[PDB]
Amino acid sequence: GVIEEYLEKSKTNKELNDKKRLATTGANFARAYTVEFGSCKFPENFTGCQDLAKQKKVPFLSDDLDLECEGKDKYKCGSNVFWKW
Amino acid sequence: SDPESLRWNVQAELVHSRWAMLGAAGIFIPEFLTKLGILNTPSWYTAGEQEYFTDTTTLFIVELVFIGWAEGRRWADILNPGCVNTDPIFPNNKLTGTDVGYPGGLWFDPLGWGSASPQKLKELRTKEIKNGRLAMLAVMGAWFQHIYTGTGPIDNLFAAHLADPHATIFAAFTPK
Amino acid sequence: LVDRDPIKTSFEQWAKPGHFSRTIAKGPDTTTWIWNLHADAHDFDSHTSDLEEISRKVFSAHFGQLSIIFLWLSGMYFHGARFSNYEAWLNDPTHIGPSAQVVWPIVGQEILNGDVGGGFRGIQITSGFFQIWRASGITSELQLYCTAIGALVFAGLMLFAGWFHYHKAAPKLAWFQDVESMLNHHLAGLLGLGSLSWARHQVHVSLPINQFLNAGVDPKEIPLPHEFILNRDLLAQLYPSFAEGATPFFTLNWSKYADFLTFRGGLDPLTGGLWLTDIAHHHLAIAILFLIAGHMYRIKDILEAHKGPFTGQGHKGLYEILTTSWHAQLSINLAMLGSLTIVVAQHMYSMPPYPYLATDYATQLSLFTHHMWIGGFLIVGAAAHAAIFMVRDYDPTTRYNDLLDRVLRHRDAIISHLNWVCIFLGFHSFGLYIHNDTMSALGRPQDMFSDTAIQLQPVFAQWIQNTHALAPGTTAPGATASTSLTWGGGDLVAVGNKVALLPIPLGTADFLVHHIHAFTIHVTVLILLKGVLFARSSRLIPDKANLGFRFPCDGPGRGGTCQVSAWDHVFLGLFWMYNSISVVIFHFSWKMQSDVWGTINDQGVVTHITAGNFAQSSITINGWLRDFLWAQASQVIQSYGSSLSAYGLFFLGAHFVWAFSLMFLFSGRGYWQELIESIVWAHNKLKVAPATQPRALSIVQGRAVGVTHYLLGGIATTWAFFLARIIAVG
Amino acid sequence: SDPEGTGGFIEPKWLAYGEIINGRYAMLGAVGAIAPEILGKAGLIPQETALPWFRTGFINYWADSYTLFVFEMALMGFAEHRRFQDWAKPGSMGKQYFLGLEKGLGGSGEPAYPGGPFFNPLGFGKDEKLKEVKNGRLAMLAILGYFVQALVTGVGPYQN
Amino acid sequence: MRDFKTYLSVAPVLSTLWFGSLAGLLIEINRFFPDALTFPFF
Ligand code: CLA
Ligand SMILES: CC(=CC=C/C(C)=C/C=C/C=C(C)/C=C/C=C(C)/C=C/C1=C(C)CCCC1(C)C)/C=C/C1=C(C)CCCC1(C)C
Ligand SMILES: CC(=CC=C/C(C)=C/C=C/C=C(C)/C=C/C=C(C)/C=C/C1=C(C)CCCC1(C)C)/C=C/C1=C(C)CCCC1(C)C
Ligand SMILES: CC(=CC=C/C(C)=C/C=C/C=C(C)\C=C\C=C(C)\C=C\C1=C(C)CCCC1(C)C)/C=C/C1=C(C)CCCC1(C)C
Ligand SMILES: CCCCCCCCCCCCO[C@H]1O[C@H](CO)[C@@H](O[C@H]2O[C@H](CO)[C@@H](O)[C@H](O)[C@H]2O)[C@H](O)[C@H]1O
Ligand SMILES: CCCCCCCCCCCCO[C@H]1O[C@H](CO)[C@@H](O[C@H]2O[C@H](CO)[C@@H](O)[C@H](O)[C@H]2O)[C@H](O)[C@H]1O
Ligand SMILES: CC1=C(C/C=C(\C)CCC[C@H](C)CCC[C@@H](C)CCCC(C)C)C(=O)c2ccccc2C1=O
Ligand SMILES: OC[C@H]1O[C@](CO)(O[C@H]2O[C@H](CO)[C@@H](O)[C@H](O)[C@H]2O)[C@@H](O)[C@@H]1O
Repeated sequence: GVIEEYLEKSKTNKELNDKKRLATTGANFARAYTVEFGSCKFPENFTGCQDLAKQKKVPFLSDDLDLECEGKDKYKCGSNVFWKW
Repeated sequence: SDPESLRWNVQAELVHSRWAMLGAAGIFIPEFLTKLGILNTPSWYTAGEQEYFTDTTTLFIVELVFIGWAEGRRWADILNPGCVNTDPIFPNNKLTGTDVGYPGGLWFDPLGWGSASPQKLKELRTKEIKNGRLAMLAVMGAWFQHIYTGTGPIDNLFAAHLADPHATIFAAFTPK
Repeated sequence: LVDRDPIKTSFEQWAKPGHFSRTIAKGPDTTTWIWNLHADAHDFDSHTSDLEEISRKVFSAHFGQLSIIFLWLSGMYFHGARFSNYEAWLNDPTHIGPSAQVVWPIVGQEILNGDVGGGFRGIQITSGFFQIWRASGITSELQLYCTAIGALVFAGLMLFAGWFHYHKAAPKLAWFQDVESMLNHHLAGLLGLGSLSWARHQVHVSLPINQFLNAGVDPKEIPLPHEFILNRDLLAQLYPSFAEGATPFFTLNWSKYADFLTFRGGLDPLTGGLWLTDIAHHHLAIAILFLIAGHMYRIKDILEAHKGPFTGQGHKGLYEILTTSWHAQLSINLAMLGSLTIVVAQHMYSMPPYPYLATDYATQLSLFTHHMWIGGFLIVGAAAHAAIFMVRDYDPTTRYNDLLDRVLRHRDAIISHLNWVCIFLGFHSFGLYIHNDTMSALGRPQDMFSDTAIQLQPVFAQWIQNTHALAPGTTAPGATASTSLTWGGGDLVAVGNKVALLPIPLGTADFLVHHIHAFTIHVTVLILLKGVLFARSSRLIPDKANLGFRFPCDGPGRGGTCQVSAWDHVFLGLFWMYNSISVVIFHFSWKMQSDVWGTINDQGVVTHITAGNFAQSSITINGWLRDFLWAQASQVIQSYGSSLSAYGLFFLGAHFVWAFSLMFLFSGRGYWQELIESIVWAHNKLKVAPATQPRALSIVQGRAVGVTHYLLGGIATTWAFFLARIIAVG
Repeated sequence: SDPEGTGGFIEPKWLAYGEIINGRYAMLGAVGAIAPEILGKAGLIPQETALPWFRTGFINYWADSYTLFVFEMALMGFAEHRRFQDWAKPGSMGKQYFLGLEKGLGGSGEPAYPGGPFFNPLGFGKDEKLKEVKNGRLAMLAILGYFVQALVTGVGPYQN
Repeated sequence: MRDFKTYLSVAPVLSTLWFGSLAGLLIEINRFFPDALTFPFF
């Protein structure tokens, strides 16, 4: 090679760079830097309203983890009254 | 049931070692030394920026006229006089052997106590870090690998490519 | 030996002249023992007088074959991968003309590398990967690049099982010297659990991933790397997820189906490689058997049983020593393994099992002659090693008065017949042709043996071919066509690039080749039969098991007393078989192209590589170089400056190497001695020779360097002659 | 000298007895049930390119991700073969510290169980009223084994 | 470790690391000069 000024005037720089908000990643799921969402509380279908829905709700989904466990329902089989149709 | 398996020079491999390795000294501390931001900068204008190049392959010649000279003198009188024929003392010679070198010729010898004994004590020092240097440099010669492979963008050769996150090379540390 | 035996040295034997019989390689110098050492390197009359080990070596130095077949295949999967053409060829078959190998343009090289398909320079193929490879319920170049290292995996490991024998302190006797179960296992679950396992990865994945290939796409516009799990939803197109059946049995209803299989027979219009909708069913229907079958049993019992009057009292006892032989239970095997390879060579060409074969002419006849030389090179062997039995293997004579002691009883007898068999053939089996010449060159056709002069009349037909293509109306269920499209009855429409198979007609010029084969197959066998039979004793020499099964020749006396032995019966029996196979090949392609291979266009006016020239004109045995050798081969001797060229450019060497064999075959021995000294003299004057007493070839080595050359000569000659008349028109 | 590896009817079984013992608490999922609320599933290849299992589990995961997965199982496997060498024995492990007489303080000894010894002698009132401690936890291991693929799917529990 | 008046041994075919190679370096002169049939000199 051969140098004239100055390996640099202004040194190495913005090539790693992150600084004020070193953000991307830690952040993005800056939906959820705080997966904060809803109510508190409580009644029902939360998951707003964006998100949605509740799709089939109670213990389900939510699980997620809805919460909680309820004198239900209680999933197990038979019912839902397989309401289809 | 265990190899058979070798040596004998088992005695000599060990002295290009102290060659290879001590040696890597030269690269190990001067690099990192370098001198981060000395103040700074690396600029070499002097014999070098205007006299039509300086070296490369007059480089080597001068460069290892010396290494020339000295690397030879190195193993080929390390020691070994007697220096010819003709029945076995093994190393593949010691055809120096029972005679060191001379029957009452000159001062072949260093040092009193009819031998060459650089005295008894000093296992210390160089058993340790030094056949270290052998070991050490295995892994910061395994850094040579890490330190640069990946041919900083400026070239993908035989395009697999084959996936893609982000870059790599050297300066110290790591993302992690 | 003697050296340190003991107990008292791990210190290995590197250094101190010799080893291998006992006034051994002697201190005193010589050369013969350097062909010794390699020859007979494997053998057993030395190593130790005691079984034990040997089976402990052969189960190891076996191993390193699998491992090898395994380093091999890898460089072929790798090769059939990144040296690509497979990706390119598959979206684009009927079109391509495949490669895997390519030079590097050093020196002359490059001419060898000549545009092969999906747009690149290379050297072609007649080794039908790219066609097992149809398989790939997946496709992808780097993928084969896993199948590939998957190969090197099995290897290193299925090669450290060979460390993990002999060198490791070994099993022993019982382990094999209890045989009691062996085939129980083998045939049941591998024979079975492969064909079985192969089923599962032969409709799961492959069938579907060429069920909708036989149309278009460009791969990954199809068959993902996982896609074929639980998802039994694409398995929806290619039959039910059993819908309401549960684990076959019957309380099943079909108002409209019958699982995959729905048996075919014939040939895909668009990929005539025979149907796959079958290929599962047949492998399934195998394994079962093996699955049931490998469940005998424990031995004697069954052979210790059925005897008779003239039959085999010794049948009963047919060898304790069939747990104590090898050389015996190898030779038996070779006859089968070997004879069970060239049965491939038919069911292949008259029933292709891979997509794109037939159309692919040259990429399945190579096959049908490679497979063809093993179903022969392994059979003369299958005799040699019996000779190796018949002479020695057992300790003493404990084996007695049986099926054998029987056969031998007659022996100037079983071979007394067989002989006349051959001269009856030969006279009915070759001079037959020579009639033609002598009388067609005399010229009076009235009276030849033509497919038309001697009484036979425009039909062959009424035999059994015509009750094969027509049998789907017996106990036969059916399924459009036959079993093998080459049979008499019905159907035509086979393929839309070139052709494939159709009837294949007969009579004479099919009648008599078919007979030369007889006489050729027969006199081959005469010489091996009488060879192995008269192994140890005779009324030319009875003192004749006294060294080994080789030995040069007993000695100038008795008249001749030279060839005898049975290394040598397995030396002049190779000599024939090289014909046996070398003329059967000559048969197939001259047929398969004179008729069959040829080609469709409008009104499918068929146009064979040759308008049946065969007709009236193989019957003449000149026609066999008028129509063959001088006709085709014109592609070998035109082949310079091309791409294949390496064939024409072999076809001179190897058509040289053969014509170097005769020198090894045809000559004395104290000759090249008498010569080797004149040499040795001139040597000494400058002071340049004696040390390692230079010596001529070991009478029978000499024969070893006949034969072996005569074949690797006389053979690759056609290996060239061939690939050069199917690449390029045909 | 060269390292050792004695085969003999049934090492393969002592270390094969052991392999499953470790896998009986590497059974994990129901031994420590708080371990997976949903962690038994690894969660391969579900890129922000694409997808998981397939219809899955879908109402795999948030995650505890990453790389530095080989370095662990290797580096702490670079310990499994040390409590396998060190205590070949000649003891000096407690290198203590050059000076300082005040280091009576011990800790345990060689431990198997409630520690140095068993300890605090004095016991029994209430708690009250060699391979079975092995046997039953492959009867916990191989059980999740089929429970990964534990489905009939097209149909389901015939039983029921 | 090897001084004066012959040395250590070697195998049966180290000729197969002498046909292959040495000789092999020679294609290596038969592409540097990718051609012959007379030759310039030095
Ligand atoms: C299952 C099969 C197989 C096995 C395991 C064996 C095993 C054995 N055979 Mg055998 N054999 C077989 C099939 C087999 N054979 C077949 C098919 C034949 C018919 C040809 C024979 C004919 C035969 C004879 C006549 C003899 C044996 C002998 C032996 C024993 C000697 C082995 C030895 O030193 O290697 C021998 C191999 C060499 C020395 C290597 C030379 C190979 C040359 C000829 C190269 C071949 C050409 C090829 C194109 C060259 C490579 C390419 C080149 C151009 C670059 C050994 C127990 C010998 C014995 O005395 O019994 C104890 C006896 O010589 N066999
Ligand atoms: C282990 C296994 C398996 C398998 C499977 C298998 C085990 C399979 C196999 C198969 C085999 C095969 C399939 C074969 C093949 C062969 C080949 C392919 C060859 C060919 C050839 C010829 C023809 C001749 C010579 C040459 C060659 C080589 C080319 C499994 C096992 C098991 C167990 C216990 C557990 C559970 C599960 C199971 C599963 C039950
Ligand atoms: C796709 C990716 C990734 C990654 C990352 C990665 C990912 C990296 C890697 C690395 C690698 C390494 C470090 C190594 C590896 C290796 C492997 C993976 C292998 C595997 C295997 C198999 C598969 C089988 C056989 C065995 C083996 C091992 C071969 C990405 C994605 C994304 C998206 C969505 C968008 C944009 C952003 C991001 C976020 C970017
Ligand atoms: C003259 C020559 C050669 C020739 C040659 C010839 C003139 C011929 C040859 C031939 C060879 C061969 C021939 C081998 C081989 C092979 C192969 C590889 C085969 C294969 C195969 C198989 C696989 C089986 C059967 C069939 C076939 C054959 C195809 C040379 C000469 C020389 C001189 C001057 C001096 C120095 C040395 C040299 C350089 C050497
Ligand atoms: C074993 C340790 C936890 C429970 C053991 C002791 C009894 C359990 C406490 C019951 C509390 C009152 O009744 C309770 O009984 C069971 C045990 O908690 C719960 O079982 C719970 O466990 C599941 C874990 O995913 C959750 O989906 C539900 O909340 C529920 O299934 C009942 O759904 C709950 O309603
Ligand atoms: C080669 C020596 C002749 C001796 C054998 C001849 C006997 C049978 C007659 C011809 C045999 C070849 O069979 C061939 O017949 C026709 C050529 O006329 C072709 O006829 C084909 O082309 C047309 C396109 O729809 C239609 O007439 C037919 O539907 C179709 O089958 C066929 O591609 C093939 O079935
Ligand atoms: C020609 C012929 C010879 C003479 C053939 C000989 C002497 C061939 C052996 C020549 C050897 C192979 C040359 C080996 C020399 C080289 C290996 C040494 C140099 C090493 C290389 C680097 C060149 C016989 O000895 C013979 C014996 C019995 C029946 C027929 C014949 C027969 O026909
Ligand atoms: O302190 C550990 C850390 O992990 C905890 C335990 O503290 O538990 C889960 O979370 C981590 C991630 O930190 C998981 O990898 C771990 O294996 C889980 O059990 C969590 O509470 C802490 O963050």
